[PDB]
Amino acid sequence: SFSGYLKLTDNVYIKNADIVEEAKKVKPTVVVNAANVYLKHGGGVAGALNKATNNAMQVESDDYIATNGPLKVGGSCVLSGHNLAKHCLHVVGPNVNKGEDIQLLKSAYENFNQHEVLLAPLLSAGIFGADPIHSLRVCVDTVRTNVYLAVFDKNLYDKLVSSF
Ligand SMILES: NC(=O)[C@H]1CCCn2ccnc21
Repeated sequence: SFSGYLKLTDNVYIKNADIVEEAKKVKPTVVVNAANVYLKHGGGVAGALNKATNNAMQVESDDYIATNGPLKVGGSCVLSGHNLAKHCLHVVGPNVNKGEDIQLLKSAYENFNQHEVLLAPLLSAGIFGADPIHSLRVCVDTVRTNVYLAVFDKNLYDKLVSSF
């Protein structure tokens, strides 16, 4: 099971870890991807998770979009976890760099409540442009299920823990 996590609350845990390496190690029931509405896994967490699947995540995602159309900002879909997890929950947090409404971050985290346990990144953090400290606060105030947050950047992880 999950090892080395700092317990933030009753249900939120955090670790300075590479989410791809973490997923390969734990093989969780659910790994969350920091997805965009088109499921184009080009960079950040999505680019790293997709590269770990040898592009199988992108091939599956393109078929999903061809059938269903784009996701909503704040929405999600459950697809295969490939070699990383049983399932991948692709969650679209607002991208502040695209001028998307930061208020949608709570809706994005609500998707986590449909899964009893998840390995996840901080939604809208990194290349999505939101403040990761704010993302962690929305996570702990929205998610009620057991979430294991992986924060790649050590300096950001320390800042998140020290300011919690
Ligand atoms: N893209 C991210 O935020 C994480 C994803 C796992 C690997 N990794 C390397 C650099 N940063 C990361």
